[PDB]
Amino acid sequence: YYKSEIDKNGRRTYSASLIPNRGAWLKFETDRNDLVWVRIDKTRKLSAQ
DNA sequence: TGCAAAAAACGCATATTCTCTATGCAAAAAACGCATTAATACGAGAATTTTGTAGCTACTTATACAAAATTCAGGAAAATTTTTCTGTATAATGGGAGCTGTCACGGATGCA
Repeated sequence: YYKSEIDKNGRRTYSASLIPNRGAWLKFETDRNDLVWVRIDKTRKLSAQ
């Protein structure tokens, strides 16, 4: 699932997330700009392929 | 249902008399004295005699040297267990495991 998600000013954000009954988390997001990256068991890479 | 009143009983005249209060008799206890005998205790004699005191004597022990006949503490082997070290030869070629929902604060850096 997926964070609605909000900010320091108001203008808001979007971000996504995935986790089964057991395993990693597929997590997604929005740098203001209909962008993405993919973060999983890393929390170290604004990486989006 | 008021008594006046009669006869027999129930009350003022003595015999009887009979429990009754009253002294001399008498018989055996008792206790006192004549007293007698025996026994409870004083007198003398010399006999046992135990206790109290001295010296001798036998037992008991105070003490001075020490290796008795026995105990023990190390010392140095084994005895067996155990410990540390060294060694055994086909190929084998990048590691899993949660962190992802806390709120707020204080610097400390990075990033244009």
